[PDB]
Amino acid sequence: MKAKELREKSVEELNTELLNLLREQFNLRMQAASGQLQQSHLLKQVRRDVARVKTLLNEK
Amino acid sequence: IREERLLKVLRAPHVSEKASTAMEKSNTIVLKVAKDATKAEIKAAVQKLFEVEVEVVNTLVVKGKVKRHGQRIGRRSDWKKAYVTLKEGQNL
Amino acid sequence: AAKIRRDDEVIVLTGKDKGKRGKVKNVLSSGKVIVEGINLVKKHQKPVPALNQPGGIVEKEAAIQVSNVAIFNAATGKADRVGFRFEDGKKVRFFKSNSETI
Amino acid sequence: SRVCQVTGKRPVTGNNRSHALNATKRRFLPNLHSHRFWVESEKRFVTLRVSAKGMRVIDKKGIDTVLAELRARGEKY
Amino acid sequence: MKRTFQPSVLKRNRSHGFRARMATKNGRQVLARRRAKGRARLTVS
RNA sequence: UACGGUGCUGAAGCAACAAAUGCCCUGCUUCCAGGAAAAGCCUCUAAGCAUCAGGUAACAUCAAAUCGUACCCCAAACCG
RNA sequence: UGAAGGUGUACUGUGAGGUAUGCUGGAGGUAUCAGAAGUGCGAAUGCUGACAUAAGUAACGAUAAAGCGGGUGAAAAGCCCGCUCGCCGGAAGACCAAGGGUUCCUGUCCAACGUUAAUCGGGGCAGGGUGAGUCGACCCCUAAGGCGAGGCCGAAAGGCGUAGUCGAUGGGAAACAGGUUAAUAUUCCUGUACUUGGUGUUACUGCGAAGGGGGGACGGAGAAGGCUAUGUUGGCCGGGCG
RNA sequence: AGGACCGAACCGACUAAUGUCGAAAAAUUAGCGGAUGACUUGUGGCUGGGGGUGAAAGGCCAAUCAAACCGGGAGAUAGCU
RNA sequence: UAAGGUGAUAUGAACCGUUAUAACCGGCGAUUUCCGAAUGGGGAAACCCAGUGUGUUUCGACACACUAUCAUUAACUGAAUCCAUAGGUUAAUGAGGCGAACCGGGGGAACUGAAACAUCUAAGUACCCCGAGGAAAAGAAAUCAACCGAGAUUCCCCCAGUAGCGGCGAGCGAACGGGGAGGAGCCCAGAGCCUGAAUCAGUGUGUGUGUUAGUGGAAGCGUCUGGAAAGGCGCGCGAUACAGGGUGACAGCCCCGUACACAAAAAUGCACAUGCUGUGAGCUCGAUGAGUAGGGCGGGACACGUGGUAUCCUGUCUGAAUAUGGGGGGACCAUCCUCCAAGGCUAAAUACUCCUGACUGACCGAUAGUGAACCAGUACCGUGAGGGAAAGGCGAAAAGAAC
Ligand SMILES: [K+]
Ligand SMILES: [Mg+2]
Ligand SMILES: [Mg+2]
Ligand SMILES: [Mg+2]
Ligand SMILES: [Mg+2]
Ligand SMILES: [Mg+2]
Ligand SMILES: [Mg+2]
Ligand SMILES: [Mg+2]
Ligand SMILES: [Mg+2]
Ligand SMILES: [Mg+2]
Ligand SMILES: [Mg+2]
Ligand SMILES: [Mg+2]
Ligand SMILES: [Mg+2]
Ligand SMILES: [Mg+2]
Ligand SMILES: [Mg+2]
Ligand SMILES: [Mg+2]
Ligand SMILES: [Mg+2]
Ligand SMILES: [Mg+2]
Ligand SMILES: [Mg+2]
Ligand SMILES: [Mg+2]
Ligand SMILES: [Mg+2]
Ligand SMILES: [Mg+2]
Ligand SMILES: [Mg+2]
Ligand SMILES: [Mg+2]
Ligand SMILES: [Mg+2]
Ligand SMILES: [Mg+2]
Ligand SMILES: [Mg+2]
Ligand SMILES: [Mg+2]
Ligand SMILES: [Mg+2]
Ligand SMILES: [Mg+2]
Ligand SMILES: [Mg+2]
Ligand SMILES: [Mg+2]
Ligand SMILES: [Mg+2]
Ligand SMILES: [Mg+2]
Ligand SMILES: [Mg+2]
Ligand SMILES: [Mg+2]
Ligand SMILES: [Mg+2]
Ligand SMILES: [Mg+2]
Ligand SMILES: [Mg+2]
Ligand SMILES: [Mg+2]
Ligand SMILES: [Mg+2]
Ligand SMILES: [Mg+2]
Ligand SMILES: [Mg+2]
Ligand SMILES: [Mg+2]
Ligand SMILES: [Mg+2]
Ligand SMILES: [Mg+2]
Ligand SMILES: [Mg+2]
Ligand SMILES: [Mg+2]
Ligand SMILES: [Mg+2]
Ligand SMILES: [Mg+2]
Ligand SMILES: [Mg+2]
Ligand SMILES: [Mg+2]
Ligand SMILES: [Mg+2]
Ligand SMILES: [Mg+2]
Ligand SMILES: [Mg+2]
Ligand SMILES: [Mg+2]
Ligand SMILES: [Mg+2]
Ligand SMILES: [Mg+2]
Ligand SMILES: [Mg+2]
Ligand SMILES: [Mg+2]
Ligand SMILES: [Mg+2]
Ligand SMILES: [Mg+2]
Ligand SMILES: [Mg+2]
Ligand SMILES: [Mg+2]
Ligand SMILES: [Mg+2]
Ligand SMILES: [Mg+2]
Ligand SMILES: [Mg+2]
Ligand SMILES: [Mg+2]
Ligand SMILES: [Mg+2]
Ligand SMILES: [Mg+2]
Ligand SMILES: [Mg+2]
Ligand SMILES: [Mg+2]
Ligand SMILES: [Mg+2]
Ligand SMILES: [Mg+2]
Ligand SMILES: [Mg+2]
Ligand SMILES: [Mg+2]
Ligand SMILES: [Mg+2]
Ligand SMILES: [Mg+2]
Ligand SMILES: [Mg+2]
Ligand SMILES: [Mg+2]
Ligand SMILES: [Mg+2]
Ligand SMILES: [Mg+2]
Ligand SMILES: [Mg+2]
Ligand SMILES: [Mg+2]
Ligand SMILES: [Mg+2]
Ligand SMILES: [Mg+2]
Ligand SMILES: [Mg+2]
Ligand SMILES: [Mg+2]
Ligand SMILES: [Mg+2]
Ligand SMILES: [Mg+2]
Ligand SMILES: [Mg+2]
Ligand SMILES: [Mg+2]
Ligand SMILES: [Mg+2]
Ligand SMILES: [Mg+2]
Ligand SMILES: [Mg+2]
Ligand SMILES: [Mg+2]
Ligand SMILES: [Mg+2]
Ligand SMILES: [Mg+2]
Ligand SMILES: [Mg+2]
Ligand SMILES: [Mg+2]
Ligand SMILES: [Mg+2]
Ligand SMILES: [Mg+2]
Ligand SMILES: [Mg+2]
Ligand SMILES: [Mg+2]
Ligand SMILES: [Mg+2]
Ligand SMILES: [Mg+2]
Ligand SMILES: [Mg+2]
Ligand SMILES: [Mg+2]
Ligand SMILES: [Mg+2]
Ligand SMILES: [Mg+2]
Ligand SMILES: [Mg+2]
Ligand SMILES: [Mg+2]
Ligand SMILES: [Mg+2]
Ligand SMILES: [Mg+2]
Ligand SMILES: [Mg+2]
Ligand SMILES: [Mg+2]
Ligand SMILES: [Mg+2]
Ligand SMILES: [Mg+2]
Ligand SMILES: [Mg+2]
Ligand SMILES: [Mg+2]
Ligand SMILES: [Mg+2]
Ligand SMILES: [Mg+2]
Ligand SMILES: [Mg+2]
Ligand SMILES: [Mg+2]
Ligand SMILES: [Mg+2]
Ligand SMILES: [Mg+2]
Ligand SMILES: [Mg+2]
Ligand SMILES: [Mg+2]
Ligand SMILES: [Mg+2]
Ligand SMILES: [Mg+2]
Ligand SMILES: [Mg+2]
Ligand SMILES: [Mg+2]
Ligand SMILES: [Mg+2]
Ligand SMILES: [Mg+2]
Ligand SMILES: [Mg+2]
Ligand SMILES: [Mg+2]
Ligand SMILES: [Mg+2]
Ligand SMILES: [Mg+2]
Ligand SMILES: [Mg+2]
Ligand SMILES: [Mg+2]
Ligand SMILES: [Mg+2]
Ligand SMILES: [Mg+2]
Ligand SMILES: [Mg+2]
Ligand SMILES: [Mg+2]
Ligand SMILES: [Mg+2]
Ligand SMILES: [Mg+2]
Ligand SMILES: [Mg+2]
Ligand SMILES: [Mg+2]
Ligand SMILES: [Mg+2]
Ligand SMILES: [Mg+2]
Ligand SMILES: [Mg+2]
Ligand SMILES: [Mg+2]
Ligand SMILES: [Mg+2]
Ligand SMILES: [Mg+2]
Ligand SMILES: [Mg+2]
Ligand SMILES: [Mg+2]
Ligand SMILES: [Mg+2]
Ligand SMILES: [Mg+2]
Ligand SMILES: [Mg+2]
Ligand SMILES: [Mg+2]
Ligand SMILES: [Mg+2]
Ligand SMILES: [Mg+2]
Ligand SMILES: [Mg+2]
Ligand SMILES: [Mg+2]
Ligand SMILES: [Mg+2]
Ligand SMILES: [Mg+2]
Ligand SMILES: [Mg+2]
Ligand SMILES: [Mg+2]
Ligand SMILES: [Mg+2]
Ligand SMILES: [Mg+2]
Ligand SMILES: [Mg+2]
Ligand SMILES: [Mg+2]
Ligand SMILES: [Mg+2]
Ligand SMILES: [Mg+2]
Ligand SMILES: [Mg+2]
Ligand SMILES: [Mg+2]
Ligand SMILES: [Mg+2]
Ligand SMILES: [Mg+2]
Ligand SMILES: [Mg+2]
Ligand SMILES: [Mg+2]
Ligand SMILES: [Mg+2]
Ligand SMILES: [Mg+2]
Ligand SMILES: [Mg+2]
Ligand SMILES: [Mg+2]
Ligand SMILES: [Mg+2]
Ligand SMILES: [Mg+2]
Ligand SMILES: [Mg+2]
Ligand SMILES: [Mg+2]
Ligand SMILES: [Mg+2]
Ligand SMILES: [Mg+2]
Ligand SMILES: [Mg+2]
Ligand SMILES: [Mg+2]
Ligand SMILES: [Mg+2]
Ligand SMILES: [Mg+2]
Ligand SMILES: [Mg+2]
Ligand SMILES: [Mg+2]
Ligand SMILES: [Mg+2]
Ligand SMILES: [Mg+2]
Ligand SMILES: [Mg+2]
Ligand SMILES: [Mg+2]
Ligand SMILES: [Mg+2]
Ligand SMILES: [Mg+2]
Ligand SMILES: [Mg+2]
Ligand SMILES: [Mg+2]
Ligand SMILES: [Mg+2]
Ligand SMILES: [Mg+2]
Ligand SMILES: [Mg+2]
Ligand SMILES: [Mg+2]
Ligand SMILES: [Mg+2]
Ligand SMILES: [Mg+2]
Ligand SMILES: [Mg+2]
Ligand SMILES: [Mg+2]
Ligand SMILES: [Mg+2]
Ligand SMILES: [Mg+2]
Ligand SMILES: [Mg+2]
Ligand SMILES: [Mg+2]
Ligand SMILES: [Mg+2]
Ligand SMILES: [Mg+2]
Ligand SMILES: [Mg+2]
Ligand SMILES: [Mg+2]
Ligand SMILES: [Mg+2]
Ligand SMILES: [Mg+2]
Ligand SMILES: [Mg+2]
Ligand SMILES: [Mg+2]
Ligand SMILES: [Mg+2]
Ligand SMILES: [Mg+2]
Ligand SMILES: [Mg+2]
Ligand SMILES: [Mg+2]
Ligand SMILES: [Mg+2]
Ligand SMILES: [Mg+2]
Ligand SMILES: [Mg+2]
Ligand SMILES: [Mg+2]
Ligand SMILES: [Mg+2]
Ligand SMILES: [Mg+2]
Ligand SMILES: [Mg+2]
Ligand SMILES: [Mg+2]
Ligand SMILES: [Mg+2]
Ligand SMILES: [Mg+2]
Repeated sequence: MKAKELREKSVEELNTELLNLLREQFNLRMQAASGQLQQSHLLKQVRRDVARVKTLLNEK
Repeated sequence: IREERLLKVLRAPHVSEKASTAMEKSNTIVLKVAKDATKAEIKAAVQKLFEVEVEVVNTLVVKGKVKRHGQRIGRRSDWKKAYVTLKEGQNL
Repeated sequence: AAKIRRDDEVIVLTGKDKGKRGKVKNVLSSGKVIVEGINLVKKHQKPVPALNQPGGIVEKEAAIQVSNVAIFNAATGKADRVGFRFEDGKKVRFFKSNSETI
Repeated sequence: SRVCQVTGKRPVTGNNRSHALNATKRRFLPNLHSHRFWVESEKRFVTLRVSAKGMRVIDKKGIDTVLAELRARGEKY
Repeated sequence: MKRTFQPSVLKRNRSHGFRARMATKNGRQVLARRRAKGRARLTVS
């Protein structure tokens, strides 16, 4: 995804970060605590996909 | 008002008898928050994420239990819990 | 540069089950293959309450060392040892004596 | 500290030999005094903690010549 | 019948605490020793 | 009544007397050995500033962050 | 087709020893002649570990005291519940600070821990439990004292000390009664309050310090009055007729 | 009024017995002295080893004192066992 | 590089992948909470309290920035006071701390030995402090020799336990000369013609690299015993590979390696071309380091303890000539010889190893070897400085004993 995600606008690349933080990370973090989330692997890849975006928007 | 960061505060909903009794009888929610997490930040987080009318937040820092097992001592994390009181307009 | 790998017919060189042939289920990180129908060890599986609870003895396919097996030729009809040639732009394996590609 | 501003005469150590050669450790303080020198250059007095032999260097050379050397090292006066 | 150790956490840190060692030339050397020996407990704190 | 307690109701709910080492009293009398300091607080103006900025009331609103809170604490939990 | 090591047996040399082999052991050993030594232990009130002896002996930690019934349990003098009995009561009761730090509460488990047993436990193993505008801390201010720009002094390290800044054991704003949890409550709920700041409308209007003055702001003992917490006795109300 | 009197708290430690591998590396039991002052005590300071402090016993300075404790000189030295 | 991965105790769950955006292994970036020199102020380290500007906002508010100290350098702007300095706002640049030894300097013991002990010894040793650098320090003669001549420092072996020193006791102990390792010299205290040409100190440019990832990498079979073959037995074969390790017992040929030939997108440490902000060549004439050398007094360093004591350094008080001069040649003098102090910078041989590799032991094999083969500087002990343990091995494979 990094290669496709490189070529994006600065304002538009925030919206993916805010989408990764709004739902996904939070939703899965809350859902995993209750014990309804069977698929535990989603917590990892999202945390890395944040890091990816965070690194990619550090262009200056 | 403090966008992005508000999402990191609320960790999980707390499950217990004291938690369960305070849902119906007192109209509150008990939940695990971040180590930082001020009453304003928790209120503002619950106001956005859970989307409910917050009356007042009451915070307490739980101490980590010392669990010696096998041969080594080992202590738990000092998690913070927030008794968040809601208004008359409430939900699960 | 692993000589023995997944979908590969091997023959056992040493040990009880000497001379038998089979395919590798999965080569481990420790440096040990698990070939099917080779080291059949009769484990006494204790009945765990959660999930399945059979409560009976079972024949498990135990691990064997990589050195104790060699790849089967299927031409000469015996064990053969592996090299690494550069046919085209790829490090491909080959049989020492009867230089063919797998 | 007991150090001459001009010559750098600091207090050295030595032995205090008795008639029976009993070496008891002592120290040689230099002859320091807080003296005021008239500098003719800028029309003023300059207080310098100097040894008696320093004063003779200040009289041998010029006070300005010594104050030139003092400032070269990075000192105050 | 009243023993030597009569603890007080203020006195502990005031007397033997990290900053109380850091304050002095000699106290810095203590820590430099505990670090050199490689202790987990550098000072009581 | 799971035999733990919950739910509901609930009469009188006064008077004298005594009385502290408590409180008025950080007071009063007295004695000498003659009994911390500094802010908050109140007040007056300098340097300033004049339809300003400030005060002052009145009502409104907003807020009051963070940390400790269990339990032992003349003791089987502290020092021995 | 069984090494070293362990353990027996039979030969053998003048001795330190040597040879062969049974069992155990399950993989190393080493002729001969040379070479080098951490080269031989019974003692050192030797040093470390293991195990004896006294010995199934003393002791089981206040002479405040138990008795019986029922319960659960493999099992009950000790645990639970009940009825008596005894002991403390300016404490052996109840709240705090200091200091401990989960010892609190519930469920379960007795290997070790408990100077006995243990179903019980401050024991082990899970889960739960500490909710503050008002209590305390942090915060505004200082004493003793500490630190200490420049500074003076000191062979170097550093010593002392000024403006400052820390430092409570002291000074400075405000909440109580009731209910409630298995475990928290002056915090949760219920009632009724209070204080300090910020920011707006209105009606007035001379405000403003690193400065001045007031206050804060103070000893011992004594004596006396007025009270209150609190008690006792009536009345009153509900029950009792032994 | 009082370094006044008697006497609890509090502070002490005169006598006796018990204890002496103790319940306790200084205590218990019954009596005992002071108990508004040269009193006693909480919290925090300051004084450091030939140094402190001492109503002075060579007392006390972390169960250690006619010179603390820990590390170093250091395997001091020993005509001694 | 790659077919298997999601570190371990440590199975499991849920998933990645398999010809290439899995994993892994390197280069260069990114993030880098809080304490810690800690640096906005404080503070009982990992906590508590701030201001000025910037961008935003729905009243509540966040957000990122910046603020330590000193040291030089610059502008400022300013006392007592005329000028002024003293001071004070802001600005650059640097320093602060930590680390095993080794080095130079500032201070500096005692036990002990002398069969006691005071000079002396131990010894400028331990220790404390300051400043360093890959090394450091020393260093181009005011050196030391003997009418022969040698030509800077440093380190090794001799000279030599010699000459000396010494309560002439205990003890301490040279130089000359010689053999070696390594070699290298220069700048200032300045005036002509002529000037970028030797030189370096950068921005560099050149290959060669070396290094931090790597690739290929030879040739064995059959029987016998056994749980298992690498073993015995019998025949092969590779060897610039029989170093070593693993594998169910001892493997050249089963595997990982080994010898040998190849590798780097990127960062770097080297040795030569060489464009260069920037630096000075040949040769004239004249300079040659004053409170200094020496001296008195008191100490110290020289092997040399004031002794008949040269030499150097100095705390103290004094004081030349200054190259038709001065130092030295071990009291001193006179002749000869030799150097030229009172200012600087200089590589190599030399010392060390906290640390990174590789390789080797007539080193140890769990009471040994590090205190520590093991979650050890841990448990535990101590107010604290500080002290400080014990504890290894099932088996080839968990096939860890279903019932
Ligand atoms: K009275
Ligand atoms: Mg998916
Ligand atoms: Mg509330
Ligand atoms: Mg709170
Ligand atoms: Mg932890
Ligand atoms: Mg590989
Ligand atoms: Mg390879
Ligand atoms: Mg000296
Ligand atoms: Mg004298
Ligand atoms: Mg001496
Ligand atoms: Mg003067
Ligand atoms: Mg006593
Ligand atoms: Mg003790
Ligand atoms: Mg103290
Ligand atoms: Mg102190
Ligand atoms: Mg570490
Ligand atoms: Mg009355
Ligand atoms: Mg009273
Ligand atoms: Mg009274
Ligand atoms: Mg009164
Ligand atoms: Mg009073
Ligand atoms: Mg007030
Ligand atoms: Mg007021
Ligand atoms: Mg008002
Ligand atoms: Mg606030
Ligand atoms: Mg309580
Ligand atoms: Mg309670
Ligand atoms: Mg109690
Ligand atoms: Mg009590
Ligand atoms: Mg009491
Ligand atoms: Mg009490
Ligand atoms: Mg007790
Ligand atoms: Mg008691
Ligand atoms: Mg105890
Ligand atoms: Mg046999
Ligand atoms: Mg046998
Ligand atoms: Mg044998
Ligand atoms: Mg023989
Ligand atoms: Mg023999
Ligand atoms: Mg034999
Ligand atoms: Mg045999
Ligand atoms: Mg072997
Ligand atoms: Mg052997
Ligand atoms: Mg042998
Ligand atoms: Mg031999
Ligand atoms: Mg033989
Ligand atoms: Mg023989
Ligand atoms: Mg022979
Ligand atoms: Mg021996
Ligand atoms: Mg023995
Ligand atoms: Mg003997
Ligand atoms: Mg052992
Ligand atoms: Mg018996
Ligand atoms: Mg007996
Ligand atoms: Mg008997
Ligand atoms: Mg008996
Ligand atoms: Mg008995
Ligand atoms: Mg008892
Ligand atoms: Mg007894
Ligand atoms: Mg009793
Ligand atoms: Mg009685
Ligand atoms: Mg029953
Ligand atoms: Mg039960
Ligand atoms: Mg039963
Ligand atoms: Mg049962
Ligand atoms: Mg029964
Ligand atoms: Mg039965
Ligand atoms: Mg009974
Ligand atoms: Mg009983
Ligand atoms: Mg109670
Ligand atoms: Mg506490
Ligand atoms: Mg404890
Ligand atoms: Mg516990
Ligand atoms: Mg309990
Ligand atoms: Mg049970
Ligand atoms: Mg039960
Ligand atoms: Mg039992
Ligand atoms: Mg069990
Ligand atoms: Mg028992
Ligand atoms: Mg129970
Ligand atoms: Mg428990
Ligand atoms: Mg409020
Ligand atoms: Mg307050
Ligand atoms: Mg000071
Ligand atoms: Mg200063
Ligand atoms: Mg200092
Ligand atoms: Mg200084
Ligand atoms: Mg303050
Ligand atoms: Mg206080
Ligand atoms: Mg009020
Ligand atoms: Mg009630
Ligand atoms: Mg209840
Ligand atoms: Mg109340
Ligand atoms: Mg009250
Ligand atoms: Mg009302
Ligand atoms: Mg209200
Ligand atoms: Mg009001
Ligand atoms: Mg107000
Ligand atoms: Mg101020
Ligand atoms: Mg003021
Ligand atoms: Mg007072
Ligand atoms: Mg008065
Ligand atoms: Mg009074
Ligand atoms: Mg009265
Ligand atoms: Mg009245
Ligand atoms: Mg009353
Ligand atoms: Mg009343
Ligand atoms: Mg009463
Ligand atoms: Mg009465
Ligand atoms: Mg009557
Ligand atoms: Mg009555
Ligand atoms: Mg009547
Ligand atoms: Mg009636
Ligand atoms: Mg009636
Ligand atoms: Mg009735
Ligand atoms: Mg009096
Ligand atoms: Mg009296
Ligand atoms: Mg009397
Ligand atoms: Mg009395
Ligand atoms: Mg009493
Ligand atoms: Mg007593
Ligand atoms: Mg006594
Ligand atoms: Mg008594
Ligand atoms: Mg009495
Ligand atoms: Mg009497
Ligand atoms: Mg007194
Ligand atoms: Mg007193
Ligand atoms: Mg006391
Ligand atoms: Mg006292
Ligand atoms: Mg002190
Ligand atoms: Mg001192
Ligand atoms: Mg000393
Ligand atoms: Mg005394
Ligand atoms: Mg005496
Ligand atoms: Mg002790
Ligand atoms: Mg004594
Ligand atoms: Mg002494
Ligand atoms: Mg020595
Ligand atoms: Mg000895
Ligand atoms: Mg890995
Ligand atoms: Mg893992
Ligand atoms: Mg593994
Ligand atoms: Mg794993
Ligand atoms: Mg970085
Ligand atoms: Mg920071
Ligand atoms: Mg900073
Ligand atoms: Mg700071
Ligand atoms: Mg402050
Ligand atoms: Mg600070
Ligand atoms: Mg602390
Ligand atoms: Mg902080
Ligand atoms: Mg901040
Ligand atoms: Mg600016
Ligand atoms: Mg914040
Ligand atoms: Mg700024
Ligand atoms: Mg700036
Ligand atoms: Mg700045
Ligand atoms: Mg500055
Ligand atoms: Mg300057
Ligand atoms: Mg001007
Ligand atoms: Mg002025
Ligand atoms: Mg003027
Ligand atoms: Mg001017
Ligand atoms: Mg100047
Ligand atoms: Mg200046
Ligand atoms: Mg530095
Ligand atoms: Mg060394
Ligand atoms: Mg040195
Ligand atoms: Mg001596
Ligand atoms: Mg002697
Ligand atoms: Mg002797
Ligand atoms: Mg003697
Ligand atoms: Mg010496
Ligand atoms: Mg010497
Ligand atoms: Mg340094
Ligand atoms: Mg080097
Ligand atoms: Mg260099
Ligand atoms: Mg150098
Ligand atoms: Mg030099
Ligand atoms: Mg020389
Ligand atoms: Mg020549
Ligand atoms: Mg000779
Ligand atoms: Mg003599
Ligand atoms: Mg000579
Ligand atoms: Mg000579
Ligand atoms: Mg020579
Ligand atoms: Mg050369
Ligand atoms: Mg050269
Ligand atoms: Mg290359
Ligand atoms: Mg190969
Ligand atoms: Mg074979
Ligand atoms: Mg054989
Ligand atoms: Mg043969
Ligand atoms: Mg090799
Ligand atoms: Mg080999
Ligand atoms: Mg091998
Ligand atoms: Mg090996
Ligand atoms: Mg074997
Ligand atoms: Mg072999
Ligand atoms: Mg062989
Ligand atoms: Mg062979
Ligand atoms: Mg390249
Ligand atoms: Mg290249
Ligand atoms: Mg390419
Ligand atoms: Mg770089
Ligand atoms: Mg010269
Ligand atoms: Mg001379
Ligand atoms: Mg003369
Ligand atoms: Mg002379
Ligand atoms: Mg004379
Ligand atoms: Mg002299
Ligand atoms: Mg020297
Ligand atoms: Mg000497
Ligand atoms: Mg002589
Ligand atoms: Mg001289
Ligand atoms: Mg002369
Ligand atoms: Mg003259
Ligand atoms: Mg000449
Ligand atoms: Mg001439
Ligand atoms: Mg002449
Ligand atoms: Mg001479
Ligand atoms: Mg001569
Ligand atoms: Mg010359
Ligand atoms: Mg000269
Ligand atoms: Mg020269
Ligand atoms: Mg000189
Ligand atoms: Mg060089
Ligand atoms: Mg060279
Ligand atoms: Mg290599
Ligand atoms: Mg060897
Ligand atoms: Mg061995
Ligand atoms: Mg060991
Ligand atoms: Mg062993
Ligand atoms: Mg080591
Ligand atoms: Mg550890
Ligand atoms: Mg302890
Ligand atoms: Mg400790
Ligand atoms: Mg079993």
